[PDB]
Amino acid sequence: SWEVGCGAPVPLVKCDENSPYRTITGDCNNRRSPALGAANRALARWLPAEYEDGLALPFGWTQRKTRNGFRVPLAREVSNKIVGYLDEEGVLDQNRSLLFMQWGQIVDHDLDFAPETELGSNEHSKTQCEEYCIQGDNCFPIMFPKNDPKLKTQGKCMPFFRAGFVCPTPPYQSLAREQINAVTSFLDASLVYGSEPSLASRLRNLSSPLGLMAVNQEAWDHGLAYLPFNNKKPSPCEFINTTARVPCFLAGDFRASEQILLATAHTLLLREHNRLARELKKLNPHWNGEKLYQEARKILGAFIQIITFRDYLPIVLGSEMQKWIPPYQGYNNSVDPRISNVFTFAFRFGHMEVPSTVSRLDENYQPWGPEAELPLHTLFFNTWRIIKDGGIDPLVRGLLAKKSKLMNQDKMVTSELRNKLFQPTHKIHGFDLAAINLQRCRDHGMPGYNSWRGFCGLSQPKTLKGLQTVLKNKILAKKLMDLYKTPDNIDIWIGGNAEPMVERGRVGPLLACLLGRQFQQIRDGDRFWWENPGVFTEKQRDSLQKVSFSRLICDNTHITKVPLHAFQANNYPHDFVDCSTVDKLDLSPWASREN
Ligand code: HEM
Ligand SMILES: *[C@@H]1O[C@H](CO)[C@@H](O[C@@H]2O[C@H](CO)[C@@H](O)[C@H](O)[C@H]2NC(C)=O)[C@H](O)[C@H]1NC(C)=O
Ligand SMILES: *[C@@H]1O[C@H](CO)[C@@H](O)[C@H](O)[C@H]1NC(C)=O
Ligand SMILES: *[C@@H]1O[C@H](CO)[C@@H](O)[C@H](O)[C@H]1NC(C)=O
Ligand SMILES: *[C@@H]1O[C@H](CO)[C@@H](O)[C@H](O)[C@H]1NC(C)=O
Ligand SMILES: [Ca+2]
Repeated sequence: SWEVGCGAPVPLVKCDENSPYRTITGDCNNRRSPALGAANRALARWLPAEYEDGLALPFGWTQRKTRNGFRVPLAREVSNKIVGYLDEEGVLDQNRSLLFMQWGQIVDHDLDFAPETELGSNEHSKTQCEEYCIQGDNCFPIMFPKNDPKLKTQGKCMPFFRAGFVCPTPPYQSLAREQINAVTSFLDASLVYGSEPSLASRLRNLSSPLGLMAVNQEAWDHGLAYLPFNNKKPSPCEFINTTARVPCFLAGDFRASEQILLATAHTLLLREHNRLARELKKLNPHWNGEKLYQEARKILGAFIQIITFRDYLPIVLGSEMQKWIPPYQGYNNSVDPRISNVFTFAFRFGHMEVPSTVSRLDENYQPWGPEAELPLHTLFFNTWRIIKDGGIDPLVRGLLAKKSKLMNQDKMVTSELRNKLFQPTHKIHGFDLAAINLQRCRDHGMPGYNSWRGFCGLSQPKTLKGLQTVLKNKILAKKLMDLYKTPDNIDIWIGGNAEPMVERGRVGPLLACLLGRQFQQIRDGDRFWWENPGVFTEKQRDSLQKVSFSRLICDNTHITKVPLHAFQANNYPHDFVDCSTVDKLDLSPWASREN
């Protein structure tokens, strides 16, 4: 294709690579190519994009237009027929805690965000897309099949706006459309600090030379910090309980208040920041603000990388972990650390892990109050349940002692997300994330299931019998064939997630390959990887090796009983130990001296 590089922002670079700290945007991580892995650039394409028209139109757009000689089925039709289930009994993952699902969503948010069009500044259209369901331009409505009960009750469609794309915003041709990753591709705590200099400074507390992140000024959690409120209008966290008028939180990533356990996880991370900036000052009273903030933020980034790579990834990828992510051998500047477009769909395996309810537990890990257990859908954009209904301790206890949902070929996504999703500005608890993932897959120009099977070196089933054997499920392969007509045409989100899970893992072979390749790249390709010689000292690394999610909980909450392995399914009190017994992070090794 030989051609030069376009880009939405300026590849305006000011590197001068002597500082020991990461930039906010990700620029300057790679010396030879300073934009690589930086926020607000195109997602990487591991395979060329496939659109209806070769350029920008998703499959499904022109109803005459086939993919490989067949019409693509409606995203909501696939949803109802394949992804849906009624019976929440028996659905829980007997060996993953709810926190395993939660960490997944955290790591995701650190790595990719491809926001719907007009990532811009403020107050834009007054949308007819929701109004009349007329497809056009960036409005790509998810239409209901007849028989869809939502037709009786919600009208003809669900709103869906196409994702923004680089060399921008309204019209373009002859290079295929590329979607934007709005956050840093590096696993770098960008969800805590921001990926733009503008949000990064606003989250900081600069009124005191202490290098602290700003905390809520209206509310405290038994003397401990909350995230600042976001004073932006309109607020969906206000929209959900007008009486309570509790806004969303302000965090390094804009989605932090999407559900209460994510806002919870963000609250712990920030707490850890300030706990970190406080300790460094004790050991180095000479150190200035900017210093304390960088060194804390750098320790926090290391904790997220290690928790993700040491604890999470091996229990996602199972026997495939070593295959795609071998033990580390230093920084390789030849590796592309950019998040691919496909990964952004691959990592949506988490949707199948979200159970239908969230609980609050007390000190004895028994139900907290009379409405301890809540249906997940009442907890989208919900921060009042945190501020006015007990702080984060009871929710953190539930993360520890309640379980993730297990993926299940006959019970894929809970109705709490499949039929009751709330999206900002759309006023009801009646959306379907599954249909959204599938409309999005098409929006982003995804190659189909077999192109990805091919990329990963796996067989590419062409018939029903071949697909039944790959899925090890006769009836599911038959439902897919009936909708799709060929396995060439199955959207990657639903084809990857349909494969049975690998041994000791929670995704199948195809996803383990896509996820595995991405993660290995974000580690090997990151100049600031905690274990890269030079980034930390030998003593600091020995100290950082003792971090666990159990110890983070202990330090930043009033919980005194934690399990040693927080991602496994744990029951109180057998698997729970005193906080005192858990390894501490030791900042002694960060002591430095002048005069
Ligand atoms: C109750 C919990 C969750 C809710 C309410 C939720 C909701 C959403 C929504 C509304 C989107 C945007 C869909 C679009 O417009 O295409 C999204 C995308 C996404 N989700 Fe979740 N989700 C949850 C849990 C998870 C989990 C557990 C994971 C991973 C383990 C996950 C990973 C992802 C990723 C990677 C994306 C794409 C981000 C991007 O690149 O744009 N989510 N989710
Ligand atoms: C909106 O939030 C308020 C809390 O601010 C909820 O009202 C509370 O409900 C229980 C009922 O016994 C009481 O303990 C509180 O005193 C109520 N608080 C106030 C300030 O009125 C209310 O349930 C929420 N409403 C909805 C629809 O979600
Ligand atoms: C900033 O830090 C000061 C000094 O410790 C603290 O008292 C104040 O509440 C903080 N302000 C914000 C907005 O976090
Ligand atoms: C629970 O999962 C962990 C990691 O996946 C594994 O090491 C352990 O054996 C599991 N427990 C059981 C009973 O399978
Ligand atoms: C660096 O990555 C490239 C491309 O992925 C690979 O070919 C090469 O073997 C890696 N470097 C080393 C030293 O292994
Ligand atoms: Ca990041």
